Amino acid sequence: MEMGRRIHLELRNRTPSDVKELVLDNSRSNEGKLEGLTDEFEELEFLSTINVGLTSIANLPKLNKLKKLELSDNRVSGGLEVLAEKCPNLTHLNLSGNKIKDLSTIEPLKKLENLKSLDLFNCEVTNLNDYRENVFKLLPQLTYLDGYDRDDKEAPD
Amino acid sequence: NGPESVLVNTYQWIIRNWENVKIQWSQDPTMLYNKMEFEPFQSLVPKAARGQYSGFVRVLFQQMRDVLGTFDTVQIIKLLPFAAAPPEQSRMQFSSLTVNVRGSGMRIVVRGNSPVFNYNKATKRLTVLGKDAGALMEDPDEGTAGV
Amino acid sequence: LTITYSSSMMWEINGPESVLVNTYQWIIRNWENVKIQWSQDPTMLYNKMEFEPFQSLVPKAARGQYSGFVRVLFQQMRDVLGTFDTVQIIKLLPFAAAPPEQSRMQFSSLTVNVRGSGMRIVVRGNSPVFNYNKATKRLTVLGKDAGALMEDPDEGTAGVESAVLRGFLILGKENKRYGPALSINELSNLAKGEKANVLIGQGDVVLVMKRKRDSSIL
Amino acid sequence: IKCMKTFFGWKEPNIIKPHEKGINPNYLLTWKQVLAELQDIKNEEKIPRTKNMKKTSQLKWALGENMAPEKVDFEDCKDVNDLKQYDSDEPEPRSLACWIQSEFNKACELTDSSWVELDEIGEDVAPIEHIASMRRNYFTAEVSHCRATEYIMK
Amino acid sequence: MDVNPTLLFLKVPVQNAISTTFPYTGDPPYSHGTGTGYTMDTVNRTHKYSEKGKWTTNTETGAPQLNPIDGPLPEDNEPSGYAQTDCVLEAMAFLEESHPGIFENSCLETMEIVQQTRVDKLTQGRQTYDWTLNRNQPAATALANTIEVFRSNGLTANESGRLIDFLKDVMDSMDKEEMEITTHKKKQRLNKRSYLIRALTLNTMAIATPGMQIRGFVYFVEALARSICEKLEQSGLPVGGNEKKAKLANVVRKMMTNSQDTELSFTITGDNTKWNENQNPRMFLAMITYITRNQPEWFRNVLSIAPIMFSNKMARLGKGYMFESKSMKLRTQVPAEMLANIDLKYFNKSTREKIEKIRPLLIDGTASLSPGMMMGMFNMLSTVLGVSILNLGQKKYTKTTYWWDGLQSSDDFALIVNAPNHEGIQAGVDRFYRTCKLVGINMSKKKSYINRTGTFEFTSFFYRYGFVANFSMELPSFGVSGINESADMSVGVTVIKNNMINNDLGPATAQMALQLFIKDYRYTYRCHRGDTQIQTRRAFELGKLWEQTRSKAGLLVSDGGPNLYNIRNLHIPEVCLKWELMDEDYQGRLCNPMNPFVSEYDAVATTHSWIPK
Amino acid sequence: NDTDVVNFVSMEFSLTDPRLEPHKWEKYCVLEIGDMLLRTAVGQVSRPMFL
Repeated sequence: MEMGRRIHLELRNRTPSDVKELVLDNSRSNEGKLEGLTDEFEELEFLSTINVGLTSIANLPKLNKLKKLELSDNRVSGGLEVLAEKCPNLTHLNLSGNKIKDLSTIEPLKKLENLKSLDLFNCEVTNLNDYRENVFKLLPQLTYLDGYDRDDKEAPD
Repeated sequence: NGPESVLVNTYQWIIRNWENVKIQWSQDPTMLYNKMEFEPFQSLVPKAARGQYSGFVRVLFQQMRDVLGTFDTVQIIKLLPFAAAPPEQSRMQFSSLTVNVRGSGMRIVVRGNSPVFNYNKATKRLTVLGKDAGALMEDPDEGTAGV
Repeated sequence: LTITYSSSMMWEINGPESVLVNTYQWIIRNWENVKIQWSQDPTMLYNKMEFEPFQSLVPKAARGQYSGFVRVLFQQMRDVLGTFDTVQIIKLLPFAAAPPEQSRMQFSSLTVNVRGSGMRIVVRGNSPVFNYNKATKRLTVLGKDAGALMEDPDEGTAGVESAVLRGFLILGKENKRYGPALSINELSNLAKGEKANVLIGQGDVVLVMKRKRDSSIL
Repeated sequence: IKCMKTFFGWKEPNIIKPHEKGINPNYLLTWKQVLAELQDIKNEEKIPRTKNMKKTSQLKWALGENMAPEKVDFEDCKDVNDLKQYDSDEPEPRSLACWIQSEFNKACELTDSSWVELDEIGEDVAPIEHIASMRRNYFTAEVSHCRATEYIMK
Repeated sequence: MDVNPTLLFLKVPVQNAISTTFPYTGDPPYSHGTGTGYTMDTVNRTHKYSEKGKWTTNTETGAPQLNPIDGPLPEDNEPSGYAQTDCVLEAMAFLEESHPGIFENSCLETMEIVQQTRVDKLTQGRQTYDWTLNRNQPAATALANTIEVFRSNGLTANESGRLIDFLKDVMDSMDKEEMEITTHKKKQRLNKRSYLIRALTLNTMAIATPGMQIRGFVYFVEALARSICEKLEQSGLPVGGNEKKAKLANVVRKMMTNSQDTELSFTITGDNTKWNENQNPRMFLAMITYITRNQPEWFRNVLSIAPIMFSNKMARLGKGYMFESKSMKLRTQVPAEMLANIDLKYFNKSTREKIEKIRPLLIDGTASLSPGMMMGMFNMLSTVLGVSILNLGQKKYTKTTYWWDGLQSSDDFALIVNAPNHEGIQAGVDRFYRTCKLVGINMSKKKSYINRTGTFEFTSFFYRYGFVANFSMELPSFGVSGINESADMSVGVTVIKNNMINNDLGPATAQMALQLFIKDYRYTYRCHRGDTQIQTRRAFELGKLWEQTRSKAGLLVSDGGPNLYNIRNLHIPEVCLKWELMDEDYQGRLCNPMNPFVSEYDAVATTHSWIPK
Repeated sequence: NDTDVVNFVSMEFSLTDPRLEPHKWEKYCVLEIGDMLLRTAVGQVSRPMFL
């Protein structure tokens, strides 16, 4: 399947303004860029893109109600200022399995002051020594890293 | 048989009659709740809290039916067997319904997957306590099985 | 010949065991005034210099978190009422001296460094560091007597004890009717007002209910 | 047994990354044998201190008993085409890989448990004893929560 | 961001963090360096460095011999074993001149011990080659077997119990045409050549262990060498830690402070790796004969027997080799006795080349190695030679503007050379290099460095601006010696105390050693403190004791009492440390002489001291 | 003899995908003997449990 067909199927013959959760699993994107999503989406609250073949999140619209964004099992790498400004209200984020070099590229996520949980897994950044504490220092607003807090306690919903 | 297999048997029985169960829930929830086959499940649930679980799931189903467009089969399948006891009123918002399993309190998370109830959406397959349980009859996100 | 120093700054001379014994001796000897201070303006009590030696024994890495746990537990004990327990107050007071910080851990035992080796004192029940014999009503600290306790004009003699589990109220003997024995870690998922049959420790099961309110500290 | 009983996510074992120069299937068979033997122990009543696995083909093959060369005097094996001195050849060179760096990095991180428990000693009266105790306590408090102690105890 | 401990040196001078570079601080678990190919390479290199030495055929052992002494002087920097007898004798004469009488006093103070030592002195030592059984054996059983065999063969003078008497017995037995060995009844007749080749064997599991006929002479020569070294200042043996630490500082102070400001001083640290290749037993015999000038002839013979015997030493060749056929999945082992005549197709290129080189030496499964030495038998004599070379560096002998001094211990060496200019330093170092080459002393240019005076190292005693960093010892075992409660406690506490005294063990490290000691002792003997919650059978009665006693500190640690040991109080016995605190009834019960259990280390004769079944 | 070699077979649990850096794993045989539910910012996600 392709992006646009998947989005249309998820919409369920409804306007793109009454969706509170969008599931785009095992989809595909051309040129590794986001397609289909537009400004009309303004009620989305729980997004999910897995194995979508996106090179970078460079065409994400302004989902001001986007709170639980997930970009997992993908190869997203590059600047994250687009996520910082387009969706400044992110609360839960997931980048597990992504391609990220070091903290110099994850710094822009500090702009979002509502990020209560940031998840990283099987990445290059996690290889660095004292990765957990260094990220916590870089993101004080964060409270649960990799589903664990600063004192290694599981994070109940 | 034991509780471990009793849970799987109950879920299998529920999913075999999914059409009839769904019709009854949409039209006659009460008689569905008083079904005899649910007797052993409530035996595992502690006798000091079954009423609270039943009331919570019943009010959740009331809210579910009141709203439209948010249908979720997995939640209904997961929480149906808990609605088969005298539903004493309560206000605390439960998040983990205890399930006794051979002297071992096993909880069920209402939202998301749990060890006692694991449903994989990618493969659309349901298993309980690791043991195989079955699968759902669907493919598109509109309520059809013709594909 | 034996020489004794009862002052507040001679305690750290005979050894860490002496420091513990003398801190508890000072607590027990000033039981009335310390109780009144804790009830009225406990903030000044937690700043008392007489507890400085204890802050040394408690590890630096785990003194602020210990202090926060103690402060929250004591706030709960104050705001619940009807479940006073003097032994617990004397046992747990000195750990609150540090400038507490918020934490989620539920400490089942706190560590005191004595002669290098770190002894453990349990928040609930008796410990080798802190033993209390109610048959004779005597407090023993590492085998060295620390004084004698007299119950104050507040007590709950019918179960409930609210200063053992943070955010939870223990309701005495276990009940098989409720959910089977849980784990301390799992308790983080129970909803407000929920009840369980948590296994506190040793070989005894205790029924606990999750506090609906929330006790705050400075 | 108790630690095992805490998990319920058991699947049917299957090989994802096989042992290229070795016996892949017998590893699976011996793992299955381990699980079945643990269940059989569970079915017992008077469990002894330890249980010895019964001799099985897969067990021997995984261990290497059936792959162990036998013993014979040099007189009876001299006339062998490929009878050579043990392979005392310098192992082939291997390039540096980044995974050891990560191994050390994670070995140097701070854990959240008391891995080492040490007994007590006498009191310190001399000032040098005070200095020694201070140094020892500082170092111990520093390293008692490091992964290295976990590896040591394991 | 990524750990990198070496970067610590970017601010901390290396000498401070030298312990960072000692990976093991213990005995590794692989034991790499022993076998057969190593012996092959050792013999090949020993005979290669003597390439131009004269070849001859022995008359008694019937094996070839190589004599490189007085050979052509080396022309290249490669190692040379051409040690000139005249130069060695001149160096020894100069050493005597600078230290008059030294050899005389050594000889006259050692004659008594030569005439006093008993036979049992040979029992102490390392593993020994048992000619009776042809395998490394404990020294005591080897001695018992040797006396039994000699008694059977009618050589019973050693019964007097004197070491010299046993040496004469060994001489007589070696003079006999053939002897009998009776093993249990199997009788073996060893002819003159067979017995001679056996007695001059050097087994290889001090890598090499000689036989028993050569123990006493080696002991005597080493005693003389030690006595000579004692009077020598530059010698690095047999002093301990503090004196060794002071030696470096004293040498640096002598070389630097006295020197003028204009003069420039430099120091070279060098390692004499593979130190036994270029030193021959014949040169040692020459120096021994020089040492005992104008002395009784019997003493000279006793002292010169050792190098004479060693010059005809026979080296055994490992246990053998292991072959494996992957095609048929077969394994076999071949002994060294069949290595003389066997195909070379099995082995690889290097191994077959080594076999080709060493083929013409294997006599009765034992190579012949006249030149070169083996590790750890004549170390003190090597140190004597080194100090002689150093003494040849005074301003009077050098007859030059520069001069030098230093230290040598036969495994490492340090040399301070000072001169008015850089060219003077170069000339001094070059002259020292050549002079030490002439005698056969080899300085490895690939493991030596030169730097301004002040910083260097010697035998791992790293020295920086007056600070020594001794790292010449490993940490011993802090565990249960397995005799009894009091015995184990006493021996171990004494061990930690002694390591603290000399081996330069930090106080805090000693405290953790004592902690681990207490842990292991309690775990092994199941004597845990009464307050602790650990459970065992012995904890029952032990618990009762904890309740009965009125003084917890009085109880012994083995009885469940607290451990009151610390740095201050380590030498005192455990029983005596708790004498007064022990309750009177406990004291009476513990030390009852009428107990049924009882019919070095410092400890009391308590009831806790029993003999294990 | 102290140097006598005893052969054993060791099975160790893990949660690292051995298809990320397979070269690091050459002497090991990897099985997938279960699945584990781990809490993350998007709930309890299932991941393979390797042996």
